[PDB]
Amino acid sequence: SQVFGVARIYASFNDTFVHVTDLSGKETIARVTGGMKVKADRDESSPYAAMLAAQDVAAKCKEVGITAVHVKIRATGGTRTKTPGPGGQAALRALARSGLRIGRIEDVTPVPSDSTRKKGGRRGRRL
Amino acid sequence: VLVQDLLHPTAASEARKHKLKTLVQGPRSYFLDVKCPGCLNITTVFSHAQTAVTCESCSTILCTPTGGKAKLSEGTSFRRK
Amino acid sequence: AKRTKKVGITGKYGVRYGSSLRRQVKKLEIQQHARYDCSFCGKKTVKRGAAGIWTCSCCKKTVAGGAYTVSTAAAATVRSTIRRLREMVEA
Amino acid sequence: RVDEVQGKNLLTNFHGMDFTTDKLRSMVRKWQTLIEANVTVKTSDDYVLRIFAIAFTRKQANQVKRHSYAQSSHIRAIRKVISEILTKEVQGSTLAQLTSKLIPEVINKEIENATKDIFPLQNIHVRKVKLLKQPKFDVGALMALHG
Amino acid sequence: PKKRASNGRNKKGRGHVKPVRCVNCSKSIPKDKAIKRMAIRNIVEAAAVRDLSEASVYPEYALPKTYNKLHYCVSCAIHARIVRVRSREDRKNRAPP
Amino acid sequence: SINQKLALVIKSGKYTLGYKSTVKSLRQGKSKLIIIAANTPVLRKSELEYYAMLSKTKVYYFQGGNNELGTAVGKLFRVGVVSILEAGDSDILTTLA
Amino acid sequence: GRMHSAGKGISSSAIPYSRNAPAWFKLSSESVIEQIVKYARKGLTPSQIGVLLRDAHGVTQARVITGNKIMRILKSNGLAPEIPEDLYYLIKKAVSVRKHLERNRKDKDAKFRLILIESRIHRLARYYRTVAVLPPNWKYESATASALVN
Amino acid sequence: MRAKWRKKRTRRLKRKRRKVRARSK
Amino acid sequence: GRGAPLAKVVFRDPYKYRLREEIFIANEGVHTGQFIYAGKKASLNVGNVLPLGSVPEGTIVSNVEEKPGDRGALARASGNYVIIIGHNPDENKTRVRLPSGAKKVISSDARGVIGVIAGGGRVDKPLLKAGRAFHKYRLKRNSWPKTRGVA
RNA sequence: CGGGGGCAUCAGUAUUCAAUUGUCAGAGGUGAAAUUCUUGGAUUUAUUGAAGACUAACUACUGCGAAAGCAUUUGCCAAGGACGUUUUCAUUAAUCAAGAACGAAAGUUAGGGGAUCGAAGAUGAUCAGAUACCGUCGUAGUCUUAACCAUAAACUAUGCCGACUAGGGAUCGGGUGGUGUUUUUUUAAUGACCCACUCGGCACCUUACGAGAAAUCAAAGUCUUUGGGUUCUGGGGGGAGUAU
Repeated sequence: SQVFGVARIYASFNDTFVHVTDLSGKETIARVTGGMKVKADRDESSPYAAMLAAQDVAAKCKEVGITAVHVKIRATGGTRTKTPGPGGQAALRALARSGLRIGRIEDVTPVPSDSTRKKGGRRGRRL
Repeated sequence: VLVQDLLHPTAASEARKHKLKTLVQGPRSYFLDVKCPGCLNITTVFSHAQTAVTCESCSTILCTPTGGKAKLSEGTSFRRK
Repeated sequence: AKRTKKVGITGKYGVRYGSSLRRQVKKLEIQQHARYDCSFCGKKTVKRGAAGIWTCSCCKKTVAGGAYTVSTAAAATVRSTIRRLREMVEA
Repeated sequence: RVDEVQGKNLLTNFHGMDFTTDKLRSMVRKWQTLIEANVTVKTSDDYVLRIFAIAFTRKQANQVKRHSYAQSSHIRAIRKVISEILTKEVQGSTLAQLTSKLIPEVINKEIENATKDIFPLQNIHVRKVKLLKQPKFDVGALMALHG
Repeated sequence: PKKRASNGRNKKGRGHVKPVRCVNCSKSIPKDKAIKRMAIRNIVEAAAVRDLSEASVYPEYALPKTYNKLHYCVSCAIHARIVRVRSREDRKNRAPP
Repeated sequence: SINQKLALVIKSGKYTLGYKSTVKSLRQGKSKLIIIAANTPVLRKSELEYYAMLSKTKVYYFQGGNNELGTAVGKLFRVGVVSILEAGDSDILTTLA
Repeated sequence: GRMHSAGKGISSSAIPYSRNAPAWFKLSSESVIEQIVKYARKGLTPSQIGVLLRDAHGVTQARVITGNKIMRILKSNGLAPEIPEDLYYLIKKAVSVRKHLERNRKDKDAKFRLILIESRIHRLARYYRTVAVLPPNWKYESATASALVN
Repeated sequence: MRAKWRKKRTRRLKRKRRKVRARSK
Repeated sequence: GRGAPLAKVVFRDPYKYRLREEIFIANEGVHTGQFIYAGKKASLNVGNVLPLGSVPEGTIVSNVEEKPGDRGALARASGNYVIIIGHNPDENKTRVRLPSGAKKVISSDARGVIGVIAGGGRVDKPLLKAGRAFHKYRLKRNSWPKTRGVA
């Protein structure tokens, strides 16, 4: 009844990327990130900017022809936080309130079998 | 406690202690005579044998060694003597 | 007696050439002038004749090898690589 | 992966299986032993593929003590059994039949029916299978799976 | 003098434990010393679940979760998490809440 | 082990070491068993297998060179083949050896 | 205990009280001495002989049924070895670790263990020299030991 | 001052007094 | 003039009753009296010269041809070797890694002898003398005493 | 039985780079910024590849090792403790000047490797200044092979061996017992578990008889009611681990 995409929300700290793609993952529609909706450089990660970005992404997705979406929330991962940023929740809700349909949500943070040295020194990023 | 007979300890308190830590030390192991029902004669196997003791005429098995007591190999008949 | 303290074979160079240069020579001139075990007859008779050439006295087999030792560290792991790679073929 | 396209109808073939990370992550609970075993192996038609497995020890339902770890030779025994079962079930006929094994998950049943004489071993899965060599394109063998 | 019988933490019988990194500041702290808490939370917060389960085919479908184990250092766990500072007699307790 | 079995034949049996005494005991039908070292030349090993099959003698191959075959017979020289003339009370004849 | 470890393990045989009889015991001292000699022909140390008499026949201690321990029965019948059994097995262990260490020179653990084994050997050899079951200036040398074992 | 920075300073003193005394051997 | 040893290898002429002696570069490990198997269907032993299409990836060969038939071009000084890192079986080619680290795709019918070339580790010994550099370049060419151009 | 050691092998994502793809204005980074990268489409997405390092979760008041230390698979090689033991020898032992093996990290010498982080260095801010913290880039180093070095808050700031003294329940390894549970094939059999005991470990909890200047301590007790054996060290603070 629908036609699906995959939503690929990557909400770190310092930013939130929405961008939906085709079900293949190759062809992307509707990229808009979270720091394109504010220019204050601290509120790039804030959930209001994530709501505005997800609203624009849902507008372009509803225009192109994608009426349902398969979200994959992501954090930075690797040797980074492996915790999603503040704008990952709101963007998800702002992707579901808009009129886009939601299926099969999961979490795709890249997590090592642990690996290369984490940045910050041995005494740490102390300040 | 504070008064007890350390020279005549109860047998239930002595059957549980380590074989070196009883009043006079003595082994908790034994011997046993085994006959395999194919042959006729009996042989005297230690309880903690450590070797594959085979029967005298038909050399097959009577006990395979283990961590502690030997395991008699399921077709046997044994008497502790 | 013990004739020299640390120069060993390189005391033929005397006082010249720099001590760290006579130390690297002493590491290899001990190796190239030593007798090694023959693989074939099991005797300790293999002596170098020229760089990379190692001849055994009795059974007279000449084996090619490293310039200062019979088997270099590189070519030993090569022989066990090709040993490993060959048994992936017959299996 | 998408193999052949016939006029607004792009046909595919099996390219791999993997768990979702919430399922794989919820099984790794503390106070028990995790067991991993993988085999890199060929099939009937030459799909060379690495197929994984996971297992976890559990409590017997009369067990009082907190954890029930294995004993590190039970782990080696279970890994041996798992690998032998996997390299038995692969080099049967090809990944058509291997996916028709993986969908009803008969492999887990064989694992728990063989390792139960070693250790209790809850929550057994196959957890991944990844392709690392495809034999050839073979369009007829492809369209045998598209009626 | 000694402030704890188990000095930093939980190394009796080893000599060396391999260190992990703090998740906040990346200070390298030993794995037994660190401070370790498993965060187990949904990918949706308690307000969003209604509007999300409205907005789904496959009715409510999982409520799928998120799991990660956070290792803090002694500094950054005191600075936020598990701190207050316990009295000398309340220090010896080990029940979580 | 096999080296335990050889150590009893040296001390309680009859044997000959070396090549020229071994093929003599093949020619007399006096050999029971010959143990050839690993690093023997292949031509010497080929005739020692040929001298055995003319006498229906069993050949055992040692798992080591001539330096460590002479060790197992308890001697400070290197032997290339040892020929068991007489099993004593040892059991090399009745084992896989 | 454990002169070369830190273990305090008490695991030993608790010899019974009675210095006589198995009165469930069969055939007398001549036959078990004959069995001892027969096993000692086969290249068995007195430890292995005593094990094999204990489990296969029922022979509790050879010092109980026969008159002496098994080394006197071996030695009085012309069968006792050139070096005693425990020194022999220690030298055997040192030979095996030295073969491993010529194979695996990168192993420092085998180096430390070999020093412990040879330091055990020298204490046993000093004892056996003092009690004079070994000749004086008998010296365990690490080169000829591989033949001295076999 | 911190005892290992007096220790490092002392090693810098000894490295100087080994140098000035080497000029007059 | 060369650091590596050379090996006279005699072969039987397939078309005439005579013997043909070729002069290979001695790979490390070969000994006089060894049988050397040259050809397509030969075995992966040290000393046997095989085409590169018939060896697995990771095989360490030396004296490897560039064009199939030019009788030995690459990895040919002492100690050196190439690594077959991969095959492209269609348009049949083989990616190898040269001793300078430069990767090179060459034909899968080009041959090479398994193993590394003997005499290796030669340049780890200092010459120590102008006499040893004299006698080194005495049998190669004429460029020993090269006065600096600034003087 | 164990993450004890050595050598080979195998795997896993991640990181970094590269190849092609897709789409379009930012992306990083922070307390906040700036340097930086961005129609040369950066960031983001998908497919594939290479490289080196690491071995997450499981992972604990849990294991092994003389300590340093040791966590993917498999094979080989030798080793080890505990337990079991009606096996053997029969004082062979305990502790140790001198002497010897091993000894984190950093460092040094010569190859290899060089992904990541990163002393130095260069930069952007901060600041009164900032030769710092925070941001970016990055050399030696990190990794390995052969050889040095011989130090750490190398800590349990508690020598080693032996004996005795107190109550408890957990746990790891071994063993013994049970007309106990589980796995059905039909009863079995093994494994896992349960109960009781037992040695041997890493520990813990409550008391205090006892000790202590106290904190605290089942040893730091069995000491003015002072003696089990033995080794090393100290004698107000500096000067000073300095000079020679």
